[PDB]
Amino acid sequence: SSNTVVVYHSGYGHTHRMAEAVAEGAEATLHAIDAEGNLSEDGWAALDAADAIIFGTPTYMGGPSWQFKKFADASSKPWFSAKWQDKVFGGFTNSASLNGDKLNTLQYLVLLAGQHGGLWVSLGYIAPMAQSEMSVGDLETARLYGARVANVARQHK
Amino acid sequence: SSNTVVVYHSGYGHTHRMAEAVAEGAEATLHAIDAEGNLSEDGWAALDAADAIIFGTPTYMGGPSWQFKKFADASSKPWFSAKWQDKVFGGFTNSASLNGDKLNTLQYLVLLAGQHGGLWVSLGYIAPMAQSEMSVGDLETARLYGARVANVARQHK
Amino acid sequence: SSNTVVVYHSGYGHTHRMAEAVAEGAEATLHAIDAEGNLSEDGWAALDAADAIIFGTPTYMGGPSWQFKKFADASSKPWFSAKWQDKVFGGFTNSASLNGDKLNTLQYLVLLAGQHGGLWVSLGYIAPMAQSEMSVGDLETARLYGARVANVARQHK
Amino acid sequence: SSNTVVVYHSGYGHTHRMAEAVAEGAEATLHAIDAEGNLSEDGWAALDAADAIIFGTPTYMGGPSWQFKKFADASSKPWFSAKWQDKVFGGFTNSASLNGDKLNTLQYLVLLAGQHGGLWVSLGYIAPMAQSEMSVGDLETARLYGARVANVARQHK
Repeated sequence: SSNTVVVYHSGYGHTHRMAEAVAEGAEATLHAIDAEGNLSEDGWAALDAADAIIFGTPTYMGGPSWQFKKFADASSKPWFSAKWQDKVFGGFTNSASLNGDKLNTLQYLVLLAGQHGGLWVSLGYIAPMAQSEMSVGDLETARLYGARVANVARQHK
Repeated sequence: SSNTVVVYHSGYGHTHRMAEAVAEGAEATLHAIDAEGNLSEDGWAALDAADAIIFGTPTYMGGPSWQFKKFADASSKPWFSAKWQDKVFGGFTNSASLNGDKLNTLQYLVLLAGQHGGLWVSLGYIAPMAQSEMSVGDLETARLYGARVANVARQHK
Repeated sequence: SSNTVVVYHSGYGHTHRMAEAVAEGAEATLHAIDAEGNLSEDGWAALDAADAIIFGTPTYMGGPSWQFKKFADASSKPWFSAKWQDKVFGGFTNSASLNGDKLNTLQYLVLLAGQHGGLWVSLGYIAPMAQSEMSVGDLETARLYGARVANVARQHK
Repeated sequence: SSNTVVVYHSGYGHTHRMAEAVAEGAEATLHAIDAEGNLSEDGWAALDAADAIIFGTPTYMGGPSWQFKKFADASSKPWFSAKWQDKVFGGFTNSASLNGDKLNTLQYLVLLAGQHGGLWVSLGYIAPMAQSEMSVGDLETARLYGARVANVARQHK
């Protein structure tokens, strides 16, 4: 039965709450990219051992936080050895404004998953996005999503 | 064992060759959106009965052909009844120029799959894109991709 | 003093109201892509004679309506002769749901303008998007935008 | 007569050569985001005093380098006071592979410009992209682009 990892950055702690919600649904372990865009070696090992990787980031100035992208750039290492090929991926984001820009962040997360040769799990539209504490409605859709990713990861392990 | 459908539009017949290649890899049936953006009732029934749906379209003026989008718009019908929820999706495109714009077409295809609540299969980056007859290199990567989608569709049926 | 054209498709008539609003701000003439994705020869002549072209379309299944894209595809003709090079462009969209997808439609409109070698006028974020009659708040931001495009088109004629 | 600033990040120095080329065409000053995503106070002052801002970044793992995005995120400061409203913007990118992903980087640069309420100058498609020293063909198209941005910035000052 599946091992899902939620790897996320929070600037301000709203994407932290959404990650807890997704972790709860997927019964995932949580790994935090720090304020400097760094993940511990425990995080990276967990990602290489996961059946599913769910990416979390704020949308800031129209895209994923620089801290998330620094982590994405550093996944060039697992990418060159195809360590994450065929894993199940999902994502989430949350900002203070328009789902406008949030779709851009989600679309990057899909590209990052594709670059790694993974399978992308859509919301059961592309992935959860949310307004910025946070409404229970958003936390609930987030939690359902995490359960939906774990589910695919089980079927597809 | 899985039923994959390749549903595609070709303006000029280069995306037709790429579809045959993907169909060969997935051992799929082929269904053509006509020059007016119409799919037969046989096509639509096949899509509702498929384990995997692979979308094919030219990239023209920076996006999917109008004929493909007319078909996408008409999939609002299966979308309202969630007929394609949890199906496995992939895509492909081909134009006469820059993979520039082709990524935009592929990204639409991912959105269309997400809108339907499907799972997206990346190239084993997001999906095959090709230059515009067509090189064997592109046809081969296309065929491998179709085999890779069928494979996921089998595991995940 | 500048000639702005608003060229738009409305499925259902909500993007028609938004176009009237943008036309009012820019003091533009209005040209409608019909239900079949066709523009009159009067429309096409007006576009070739405009200092500014503002594109209007619904967001449907995650992108511009097929009728808008059919028109975009047909602008391949003015594109091959570079008829619209250096013109000032803007856009707008409106749907029944998430500004999620609406950003995708706006981003296509930017690509279409770029393909034509035009200059893109942002909202004074990328262009107006709106919920779907329609709120006065949205109509007002739309009208301000049309005045802002005409303004650039005057400066930059 | 116009003041254009080229503000760029280079990982590896290929986007540095492209920036020199754009600077040459626009007769711009050059300002480098360092390896840590930091711009000097001289850079930021230059950006606030520019008639045109041209953004330069590598495409890495499917998007702008983390160092570029850290700079973009830090432009939240000029953004809150609308310091860059109505400025003329352009962009460029260069990677070792598919113009696939490069369009995504360019599209972010357009969003960043829009967020700031600027005008976007397309290649006279959206902006220059290039393969990765670098071919003279790419450097030349880049230089022409920088001249084309300065030109708009003069007209539109």
